Amino acid sequence: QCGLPKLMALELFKPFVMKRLVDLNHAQNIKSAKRMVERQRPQVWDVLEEVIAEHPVLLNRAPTLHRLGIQAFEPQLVEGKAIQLHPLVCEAFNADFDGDQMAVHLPLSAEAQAEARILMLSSNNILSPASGKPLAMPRLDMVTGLYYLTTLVEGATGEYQAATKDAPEQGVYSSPAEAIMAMDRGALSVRAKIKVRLTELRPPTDLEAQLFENGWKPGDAWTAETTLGRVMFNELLPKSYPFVNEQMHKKVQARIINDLAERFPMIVVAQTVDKLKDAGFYWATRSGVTVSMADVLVPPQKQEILERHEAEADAIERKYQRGALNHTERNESLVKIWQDATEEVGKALEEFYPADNPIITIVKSGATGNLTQTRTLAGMKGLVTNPKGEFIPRPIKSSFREGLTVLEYFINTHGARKGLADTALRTADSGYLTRRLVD
Amino acid sequence: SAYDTPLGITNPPIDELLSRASSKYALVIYAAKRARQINDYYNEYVGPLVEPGLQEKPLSIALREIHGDLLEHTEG
Amino acid sequence: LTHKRRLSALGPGGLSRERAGLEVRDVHPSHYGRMCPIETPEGPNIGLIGSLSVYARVNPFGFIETPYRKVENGVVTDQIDYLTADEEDRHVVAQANSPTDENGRFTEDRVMVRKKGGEVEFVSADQVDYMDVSPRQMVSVATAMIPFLEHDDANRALMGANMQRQAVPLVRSEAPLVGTGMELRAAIDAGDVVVADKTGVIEEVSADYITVMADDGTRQSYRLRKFARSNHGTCANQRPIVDAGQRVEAGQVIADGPCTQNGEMALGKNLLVAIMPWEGHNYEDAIILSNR
Amino acid sequence: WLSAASFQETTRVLTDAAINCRSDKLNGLKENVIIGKLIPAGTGISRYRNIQVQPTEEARAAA
Amino acid sequence: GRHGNKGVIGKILPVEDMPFLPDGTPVDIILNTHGVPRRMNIGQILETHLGWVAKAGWNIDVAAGVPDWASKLPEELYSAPADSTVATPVFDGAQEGELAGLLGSTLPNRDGEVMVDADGKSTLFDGRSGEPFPYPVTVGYMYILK
Amino acid sequence: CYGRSMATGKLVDIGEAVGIVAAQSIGEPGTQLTGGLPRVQELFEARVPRNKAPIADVAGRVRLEESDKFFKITIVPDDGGEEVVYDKLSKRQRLRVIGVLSDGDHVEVGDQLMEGAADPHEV
Amino acid sequence: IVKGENIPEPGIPESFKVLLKELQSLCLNVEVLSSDGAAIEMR
Amino acid sequence: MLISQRPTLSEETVAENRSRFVIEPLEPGFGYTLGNSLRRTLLSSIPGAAVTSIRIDGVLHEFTTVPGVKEDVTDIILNLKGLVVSSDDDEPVTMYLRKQGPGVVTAGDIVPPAGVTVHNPDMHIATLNDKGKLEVELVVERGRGYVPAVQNKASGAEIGRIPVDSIYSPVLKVTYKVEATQRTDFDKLIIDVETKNSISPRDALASAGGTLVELFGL
Amino acid sequence: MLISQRPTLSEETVAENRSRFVIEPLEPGFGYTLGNSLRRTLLSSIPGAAVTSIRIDGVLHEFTTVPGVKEDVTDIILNLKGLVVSSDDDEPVTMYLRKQGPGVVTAGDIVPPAGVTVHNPDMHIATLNDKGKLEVELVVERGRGYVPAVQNKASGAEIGRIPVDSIYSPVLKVTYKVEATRVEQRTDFDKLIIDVETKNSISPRDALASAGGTLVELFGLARELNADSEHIE
Ligand SMILES: [Mg+2]
Repeated sequence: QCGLPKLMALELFKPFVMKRLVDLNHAQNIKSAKRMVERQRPQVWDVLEEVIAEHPVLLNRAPTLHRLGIQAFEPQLVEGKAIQLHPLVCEAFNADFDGDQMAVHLPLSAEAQAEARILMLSSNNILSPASGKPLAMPRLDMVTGLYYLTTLVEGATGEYQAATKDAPEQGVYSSPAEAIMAMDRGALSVRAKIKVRLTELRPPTDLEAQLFENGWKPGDAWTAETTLGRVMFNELLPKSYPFVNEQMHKKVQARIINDLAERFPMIVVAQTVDKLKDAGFYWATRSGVTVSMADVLVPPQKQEILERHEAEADAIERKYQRGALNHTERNESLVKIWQDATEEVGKALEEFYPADNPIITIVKSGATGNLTQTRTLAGMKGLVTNPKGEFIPRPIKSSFREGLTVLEYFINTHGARKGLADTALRTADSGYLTRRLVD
Repeated sequence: SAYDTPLGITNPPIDELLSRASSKYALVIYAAKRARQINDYYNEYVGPLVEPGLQEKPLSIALREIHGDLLEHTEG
Repeated sequence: LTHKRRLSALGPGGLSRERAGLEVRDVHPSHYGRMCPIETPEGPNIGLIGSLSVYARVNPFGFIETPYRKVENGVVTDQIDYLTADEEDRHVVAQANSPTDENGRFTEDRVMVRKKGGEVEFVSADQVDYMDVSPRQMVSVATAMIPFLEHDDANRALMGANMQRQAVPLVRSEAPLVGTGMELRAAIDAGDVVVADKTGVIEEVSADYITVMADDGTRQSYRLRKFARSNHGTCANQRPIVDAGQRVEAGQVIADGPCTQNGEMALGKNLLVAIMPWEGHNYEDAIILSNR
Repeated sequence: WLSAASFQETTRVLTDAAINCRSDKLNGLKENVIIGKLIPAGTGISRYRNIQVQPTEEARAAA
Repeated sequence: GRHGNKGVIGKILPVEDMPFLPDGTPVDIILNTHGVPRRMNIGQILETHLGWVAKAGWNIDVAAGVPDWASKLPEELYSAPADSTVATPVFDGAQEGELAGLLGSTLPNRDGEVMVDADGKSTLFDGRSGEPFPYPVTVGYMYILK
Repeated sequence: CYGRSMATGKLVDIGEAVGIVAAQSIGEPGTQLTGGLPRVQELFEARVPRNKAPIADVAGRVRLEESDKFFKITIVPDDGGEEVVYDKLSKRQRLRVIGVLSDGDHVEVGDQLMEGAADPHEV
Repeated sequence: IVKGENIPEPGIPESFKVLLKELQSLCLNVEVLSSDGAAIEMR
Repeated sequence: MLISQRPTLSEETVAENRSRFVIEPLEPGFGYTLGNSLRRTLLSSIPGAAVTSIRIDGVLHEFTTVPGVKEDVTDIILNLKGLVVSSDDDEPVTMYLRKQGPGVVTAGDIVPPAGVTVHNPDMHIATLNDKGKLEVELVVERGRGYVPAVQNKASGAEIGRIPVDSIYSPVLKVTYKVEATQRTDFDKLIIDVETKNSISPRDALASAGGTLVELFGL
Repeated sequence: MLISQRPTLSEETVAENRSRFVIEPLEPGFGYTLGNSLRRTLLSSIPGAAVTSIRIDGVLHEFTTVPGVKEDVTDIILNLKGLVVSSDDDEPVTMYLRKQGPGVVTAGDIVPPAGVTVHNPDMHIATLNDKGKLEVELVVERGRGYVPAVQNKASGAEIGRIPVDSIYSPVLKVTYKVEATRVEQRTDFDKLIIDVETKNSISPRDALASAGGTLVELFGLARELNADSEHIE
C-alpha cells in the first residue's frame, strides 16, 4: 500500500470518477460530472474510494538505477499533500525523507494493471535481482528495535535462578501470556533469561527430535530457556518456523529472511516482514536510544597516547632537523606513527564504551554507522589529505566532541570538499557507464 | 499453508496463481484478456464464473477465476 | 546579504562551468580570511561560487585583502594593516588566539604561525610579524552564524549555511535562543531593518511610518514595508519596535524586518526537542511536530 | 541502424546507413520502443501475447 | 537546523499524545536518534543542551569559590535568568566543561522540581498509553528553520 | 544456462530480459565505487590497460635478470624450444606473486609476469 | 474510460512520424516497409 | 485477597486557576493508564468559549494596516488569539470594541454582550496614537478543541468578515504522577489540572469524567 | 456542549475462549486514550479465584524431584498454575488431591470443598509411575490481577510450603490496536481493536461488561464533582 494525497488521487482518476458519479445519479450528464470534480463537491470523495479500490499505481523515484526503482502499490486516500511511502521500500528507491519527491503513474489498460499487480507489485519484489539478498528487510530503527527486543541482560528483573533448597526454580512461567502479566507488573523484564512453556510455537531442530520425534508440537507444550522478547520475536515468524533464540543483528535478520524466501511463499515473507516492522518500531522507541554530549565518551588514555606519539614525531622530526633524515621519509614516517596511533585510540575508545551505550548499540546492531565514524566523533578524526591528494602529516588531534581548531578546521575542509566534489562526478560517470551497459 | 489473510491486491497470493500458468508473464495475459472479456459481457461474452464481489473490478474477478481453476488457456 | 558578496569564476571573461577542472574548485591556502572555504553550492558549481569573508576587503586593483595586526618583538600592536595575498606570503601570521599577557605580549612560550607555503609551523614569539585579527576571519557571514561550528564536519556545515539562506520569514519571527556573534550585525547590514541615522526622539509610531525628531532640529521619517511581495514570493513585512516617547541613538534599530527580532537575524523558531525515535514516524530523516 | 543512431555518433551512423542502404528488421526492443511497438521481451513475446483464454465447459455449466 | 540537519514533516500529533515532560509540557519536535551520530553534525546536540540552559536559566557554582571548569572562564556569566539568550561565537564558544556545569541548573518548572538532569535528559511520558518511556531521553530547545 | 532468477529465487522465466537486468545490477552500485569506475570502464571498453603487464607466452622455467632501471624475464620452454624474452620491464611495476616471482619458478601458459593489468587482447 | 469500455489498441507515436520527416529533410530516404507490400504511408 | 476500600477522590488547591486531585486506592499498575486517560481527554474535549470571526470597519482583509495603530491587522489577530473568553452560548453572538484617541487597547475595552465574559481584560491588543481609531466586532461561538478558521467561501460570509483560528480549550497544562499505595502495594495517583480561568479545575475534571463516563459502555 | 455520531461496539468470536472487539467510530485521538485503560481493567481489575500456595507430601528440603512421577516439581507447579476454579469463600480454602497407584491425575480427582468449583477437570497434573502415590494440598483465595508468588514473613515457619505465582483474573492475555476510518464523511477517525483471550470461568463478553462497569463507576468519582459538563449518548 501507499498513501496517496486525495487531491492528487482525484485529478489522476478524474475520468474514472466522472463516469462513476454519472452511473450513480449524482450527475445527469458528463458536463455536470466534470464540474462536480473540479469544484470538489463533497459527493465525489465516497466515489473516489470506489474507483481507486484495488486499482494499482506505479511509484518511481529518480534516478532510477535498477528496475526496483519503480514498484506498484495499492493506493490509499490520505489527507494532506504529501505521499505516504512504506518504510521497507526506501532501500530499493534509495529514498531519503530529507524532502525527496516521487512520481505516480496510473496504469490504464487491463494488461497494464495486470503487469502492475503481478510483475511490479511491491510485496512480490523483495530480494535484489542482482545478489538475491533481501532488500525490504528491516533496517535502521527496525534493527535496533528488534536487536533490543532479542538481547539478553544478565541479572535483569525476574531472572530465573533457579531456586535451591527452600524454593522452587522461580524463573518459570505457565505460559507466555503469564510472562506478559508479569512484565506489565514490575516483575518481569523483556530481556530476562527466564524459561517458559510454549504450546503454540515450534522448538528448534535438535531439541525437537529429543523432545518429540514422534511427532511434532502442533498444539503440544514444551519448555525452553529464552528471553521473553525472543518469544515475542518468534511469534512474528511463521508458526511452522523453528525457534531461533538469538539476539538479532542485521546479518542474523538477513539470514532468516533469506531463509523464509527459500522455504515459503512470497506472501508469507511479505507478511512476516510487515510484522518485523511493527515490532521493530514499537521497541525502537522503548529501546531508550538517544544521544547526548554525555553519552559521547572519550578514552582517558588519549592524552598520553597523543603525547606518546608527539615525542616519536618530534624525535623523528628531530632526526630530520638534524639533517640526516630524508625529508620524504620523515614526513612518510609521521604518517605511520600517526596512522598507527589512530588505531590505538580506536582500540582504546572501543574498550571504554559500555556495551549498552546508545551510540555503540546503533553501530553494533548493524542499523547504521561505523567505528571509523565514532572514532572522529570522540577520540581523534585522524590524519586528513591535502587537495593535492597526498597526506598532510599534521594530524587532527582534537575530535568533533571537543571541537576542532581554526587551523584543524581549515585543513579538514581541504580534503572534505574534494570528496564532496567526487560524489558529483561519480554519478555522472557511473550513469554514463550504465547507459553503455544497457545499450 | 497459513500465510494469514491477504488484503486486496495481494489476494490471491501469486504463488497459488503461478501454479496455474507457465510464468508470471503468462499469468498477466491470462488474467488480462479474461478481464477485457468480462467487461464486454457487462456491456467475448461469458462469466463472472465466480460470485462477483460487491463492486469488484473485472481484473480482480479474473484472478479469482484463475485461482479456482475455472478457466483454461493455451499458450501461443 | 550573501548574494552580494558572492564571487563566482563563471561568466564572460572567465572559464565555463564545464571545462574548469577541480584544481580551481579546491580551496587554496591563500583563501584564508578572504574567501570562505565552508560555503559553496552542493551542485556542480562546487568551488566555482564562493562568498567573501567577514573581514575581507577588495583592493583598488581587484585583489582581496585581509586585516591583520602586526606583531613586533613578541608584542602585538594596535596597528591594523590590510595585506594582499602577495604580502601575506612575505610574513609569518600569528594565530588569532594565542595567550595574551597583561598590557599584551606573547605569554605562551611559542607561537602558532602560518608560513608562505602556506605551511603551518610552531616557532617562538621571536620571529612573528603579523597576527590574525580574530577567529572566523576565514568564515563568511552565514557560516559565522552556525553555533558550535567547530564541532560540525565541513560537509554538514556547508549544507547548514546554504539552508539558512533557504529559510522563509515567519509571521512572528522569534530570534535564536542560542546564537553566535553575527545575528546582530548581519541583519542591520542587510538593509531589511530600519535604522535611525540621527540621534533624537520618536514623534509618531504608526504601522505605516515612523518619524523621529532629531536633536539637530531636523525631522526624519521612514515608511514601513508592509506585506511586500518578495522576488520568490516570501513576505517582506516590517514592524516597529519603538514607542512614541522613546529616545533613540544614531544607528539604532527602529523597526524589525521580515526575519529579524530586536535587531538580530531570526531565521526560525526555538522549539522543544526530543531525540528519541518514536513509533516509526520520525524515521530516515523525517520529523514529527506538535499540533501546537 | 536506428538503434545505433539513437545511441551515439548519430550523424556518422545515418550517413553510413544511407550509403549501405540499410534495412532494419525492428527485432530489438529499443527499436520497438521508438516506434511504439511491443518490445519482444516479457509479456510482449509471441508465446505470451497470443495466449487464448476461454472458460472450461465445466465452468460455463455451473454458470 | 543550522547544522545541515534537514527533514520533511512526516507527522503532526495532537498535543495530547506526544512525549511530555513531568510538568505536562509537551515536546514540539521528535528528532530521530539514528541520523545524528553518523553525520558528524553533533553540534546540533550541544545547542540542544544550551537551548535548555538559556530557556530555564541557571546559577553558579559559587560560593565558596568558583568551580574548576568556570576558571578559563565564564565572566559575569555565572547567573542568567530564565529565557535569556546566549551567544557562542564560532571558534571561541562555550566549551564542553562549561556545558556540564550549566546542565545542572536551575529549577523550577514552577514548582521546585527540575525537568532535566546534568546529562541533558528527562523522563518523557507517552501521551498515547500514558506510561513513561523506560529510559531517560534527551530534551532541550533547538533552533529550526522553515 | 542462465540459471536461477535472483529475484524469484527459481529458474529464470522465459520472458526475462537479463541483459538490462545485468546492465543495471552492474551500474547501480557504481555510485559506491571509489581501482574504481575507471578500471571497470577500462575493462568493459577493452582498451589496452593503463600499465600493461606481460603474460607468459609458453610454459617453462623463468630466468630473471635486473638491468639498471629495468627487468629482463626469459622463459625457457619445456619444449624446450625457442627462448622467449620480455625486454624492458620498468621496476616500478615490481612483479606478480605465487610469494613474489623469483629466478627458477615454473610458469604456465597464461600466467601474469608482473603486477598490473594484462592486455585482454593479448590473453 | 468515460464509457467504461475496454481501453483500445494504441497507434503510432506522433514523435516518430516527426522523425521520419526530419530525416527526409536531410535527403535521407526512409521508407517503412511491411513484410510487403513495400512502402507504407504515414498519414 | 480482595482488598475493597472503594476509590476515594479528594480535591485540593494550589492556585486559583489550577488544583490538584487525588484518587486512592487503586489496584497495582493503574494511575498511569488512568491518569493519562484523563489528561488526553482534558487537553482536548473540554468545551469553549472561543472567538470565531472578527470584522473591522476600515479593513476588508487581514493583510493591511490601520491609520495610527501600531500593530498591523495580522499582528492584531495574533494578539486576539490569546483571548480567553467564556459564553453560555448557544448560537453565535457578536462582541464589540471601539476605542479612540491615544492609549492602549486591551481586552477590558471589549464590551461583551449579555451572557458572556472576558476573563483576562489585562491583555494587550493594539496601541493607538492621536490618529488611531479602532472599531472591531468579534463573534464568539461555542465548541471544543481547535477548529481552524472557517473560510467565508465555505460559510456564507461576505468579503468583510475576517475568519480566525479558534481554540476552545479551558484547560492550560496538565500532568500526573503515582505512588505505590513493599508487598501489598496499591496505587494512588495525583493529577495536576490547570485551567485558563474560563472554568475551574474542578468543573473541567467533572467535564472529563462526565464525558469519559458516558463513553465506556457494554 | 456535546453531541457526536456515532460509536458502536461489535465483537468477532475467535474461539470459545477468545473474542475480538472493535469500536467505531471514535473521535481522534480517543483510540489511544481509552484502549490502554481497557487492557488494564480487564487484566488487573476483574475478581477471580486462583491458587496461592501449595505443599506436597514428600517435598520439604528437596530441591526438585518427586519419585514415582515423570513430572518434576517445577513442571507440576506450572502444570497447576493453569487450574481454573471459581471460589465463593473470600478467604483461603484448602482443597486436597490424594492419589496412588499407576495412573494419570487430573483436575477431576481433586475434591473441592463446598463453595469452590473446578472449571477444567480434564486438566493434566502429573503422570504417576507404576506403584506410586501423590499427596498435595492447595491454597485457594480470591483476588484480582496477577500477584507474583508471595514469600512474606516470608514463607517462613511452614516447611514444604511452596508459594506459587497466582493468576487471579480470568483473562490471561489482552492486546489492543488502533486503525482509522472513514470514507471521508468521517476522515481519519479512530477504530479500536481489542483482543481478549479468556479463561473458562467467564466469557469474553462477560469480561468486557465487567470492565465496562468497573471503569464507568470508577470515573464517577470525577463526574460527581459537578456533572455540569457532559457529552453525547
Ligand atoms: Mg535526498
